[PDB]
Amino acid sequence: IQRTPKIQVYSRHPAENGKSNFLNCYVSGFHPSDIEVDLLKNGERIEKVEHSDLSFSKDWSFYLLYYTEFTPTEKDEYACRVNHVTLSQPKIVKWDRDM
Amino acid sequence: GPHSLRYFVTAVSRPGLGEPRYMEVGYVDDTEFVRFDSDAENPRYEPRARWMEQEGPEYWERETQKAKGNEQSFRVDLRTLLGYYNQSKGGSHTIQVISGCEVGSDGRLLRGYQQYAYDGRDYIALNEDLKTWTAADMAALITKHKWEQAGEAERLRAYLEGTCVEWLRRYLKNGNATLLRTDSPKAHVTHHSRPEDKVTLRCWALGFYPADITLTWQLNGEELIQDMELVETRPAGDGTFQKWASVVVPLGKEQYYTCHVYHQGLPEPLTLRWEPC
Amino acid sequence: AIVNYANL
Repeated sequence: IQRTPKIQVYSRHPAENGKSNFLNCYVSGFHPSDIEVDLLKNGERIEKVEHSDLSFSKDWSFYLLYYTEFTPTEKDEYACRVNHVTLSQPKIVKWDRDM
Repeated sequence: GPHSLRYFVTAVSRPGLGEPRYMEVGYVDDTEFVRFDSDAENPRYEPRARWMEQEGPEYWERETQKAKGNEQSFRVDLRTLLGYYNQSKGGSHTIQVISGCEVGSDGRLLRGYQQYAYDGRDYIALNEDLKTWTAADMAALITKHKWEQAGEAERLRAYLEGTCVEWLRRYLKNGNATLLRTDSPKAHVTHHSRPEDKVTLRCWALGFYPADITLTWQLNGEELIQDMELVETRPAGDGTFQKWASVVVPLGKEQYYTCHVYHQGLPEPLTLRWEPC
Repeated sequence: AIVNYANL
């Protein structure tokens, strides 16, 4: 039985334009464990992206955190792109600073 | 107490690409403290918390060797399951196990765990009596029979009631951590205008640990207001967690809504509302 | 310290 990832994209701290912060993409509740995750800035893959080591939950689904340091501005658009065997197409989730 | 020591094990076959990926991760009180991963630069047991650096080289060597033995054993299991389920040699498959003990404040075992999954689905589990097995399907019935013959339940019970408990005691002493770690959430309400004289009230809880938490909105008091937006609890990335719950309310009525935050770190439940300006 | 697993 295969489970599609849940995805949240959000900042570590409340966003303030011009202030350094961390952008996270949390992927969880998926199975099997192989997964591809990119953080994007204005449609371009951010290269300095790190991720936590792979873990799993009591319901046997995996989860991990991808994250990068960034400095939000008014106009920069950020997103997370996820691919997994359960997805026909890569799933894109946009960052909304209020969420 | 109460405290727990648990191991989460993963073996993932990847035919055509080499031997299975094998991992063991240990948790004291839901905090990772040791990790083995066959895919690491050097496959060996590593401390994952500073207090574990105390353990000497013989510990690391012995646990690494067990991991290597376990790894070999799961390679065999992956093939066995292929036979049980009549699956092809070409597919990728996953075995997961959770093993460990939860002990009560009196230092006695509350529950022992030995639970297996195959491809993300329950396969077999040691019952609470620590004497009998629950097989999830006919394949697991084969395993159940083998283990009944080998007295596996009795071997595990000795591990869970004895060894596991004893190591937990040592690990707690290492960490100097007999009181559970907690960080209380800090909460606040944000205000977001919406079209046609409506308002989003979003109640945030930040910087809390562990992850377990409840947020509610109330009308006046005693309101279990149903249609909240809510996000799953999520890691902040610095070791703490975040969550929020929102309601949409009429402009000018924000002062009648109350957010409540329930968390084990708090001397008592937080109550808060939108603070105009 | 983790348990030594038996074969399935």
